[PDB]
Amino acid sequence: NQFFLLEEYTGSDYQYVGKLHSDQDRGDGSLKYILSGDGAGDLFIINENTGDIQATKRLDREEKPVYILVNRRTGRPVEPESEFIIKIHDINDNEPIFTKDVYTATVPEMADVGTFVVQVTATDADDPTYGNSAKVVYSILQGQPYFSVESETGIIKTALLNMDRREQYQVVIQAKDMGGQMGGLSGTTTVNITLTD
Amino acid sequence: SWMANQFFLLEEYTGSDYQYVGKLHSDQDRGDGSLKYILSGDGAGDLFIINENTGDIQATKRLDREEKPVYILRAQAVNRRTGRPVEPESEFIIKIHDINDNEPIFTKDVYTATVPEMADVGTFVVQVTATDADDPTYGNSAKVVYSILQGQPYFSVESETGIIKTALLNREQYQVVIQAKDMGGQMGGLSGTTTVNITLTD
Ligand SMILES: [Ca+2]
Ligand SMILES: [Ca+2]
Ligand SMILES: [Ca+2]
Ligand SMILES: [Ca+2]
Ligand SMILES: [Ca+2]
Ligand SMILES: [Ca+2]
Repeated sequence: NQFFLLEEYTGSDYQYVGKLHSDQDRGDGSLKYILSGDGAGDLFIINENTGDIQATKRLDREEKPVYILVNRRTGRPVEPESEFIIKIHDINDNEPIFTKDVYTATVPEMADVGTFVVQVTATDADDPTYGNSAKVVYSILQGQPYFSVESETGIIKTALLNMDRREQYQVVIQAKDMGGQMGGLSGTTTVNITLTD
Repeated sequence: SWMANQFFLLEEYTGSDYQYVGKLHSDQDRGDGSLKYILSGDGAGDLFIINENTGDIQATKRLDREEKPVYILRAQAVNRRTGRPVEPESEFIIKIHDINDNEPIFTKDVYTATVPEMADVGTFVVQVTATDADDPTYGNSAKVVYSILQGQPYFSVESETGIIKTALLNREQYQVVIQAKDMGGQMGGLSGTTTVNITLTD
């Protein structure tokens, strides 16, 4: 089977992970299931009779993504040393974060349109491999008209022909989750551009 | 016996691929081809597609939890050769996982309210309320945070309850706009506003 479990559970009762149902299981009370791992007794808790496993705390995926997982009368082991995947599933709950709070850049005065100024980057602590939670899109908030930024790549280019020293510009770039669709989390950075003479 | 796997998918999937939902499976299966899995119920056959050989369920459409949060389907497992069940036909649930795609909406659009003129600081005026269609079970996509956008020095709002209070110690009408926003303490998310009129008694 597969044992996922949604992160950041906000409620007050235990979280059902799933049950270990052996093909060796007879049907009656012939067997009992045993815990195997770190947290397996307080964090994860097992129903001895059935193999039902439940979690006991609210879990943050970003803090730990993955977890490592006999007869009632005799105790004779009919199963091998167990190990399953308890991978905490992902929700979008981390803001995109730029790699630098202030990017300092310069661009030649007599510059053609599309002239590279500086490239900005935002990491995203969420799962880039499930949903759009970490698909970040870059947009310009201040400095607009004079400069452009590539939605996907975060490359800032000059977007104006007639540009001579106003020597200085302050550009604000937004990064946003969910391929930029409304509802996504966002971060900003400021870019100080001086025109080189 | 049916293996008690879970069945889910994210809402509002923006990819031309079909989403994997889960695997129906039983003890009696032998990785053999001897079993035929059958899927019936609301959606089966067009909304939800099953591999009869492995028991893999896929979803075809982009779904919306706020429209419909859980689906009840029926699972069967029959012998190919004999045509007989190896498992009893059972209902099972497909859960639709949430994305933050609903704004907090205030109960009223205009909250007309009143409070005495000579009132002390922190005198309760009115409690505004916003609700959020998203899922309160996981994260903050549906936990709203109240904040004041207009009505400064004059008035205050309680962050988690939406109670408006007098913020002064010393005009008759006051236009106060309260904002509600999910994903508190985080930039982004979704927000809603409301106008609250305050007239002082004289
Ligand atoms: Ca988290
Ligand atoms: Ca994110
Ligand atoms: Ca996360
Ligand atoms: Ca929705
Ligand atoms: Ca939603
Ligand atoms: Ca929401």
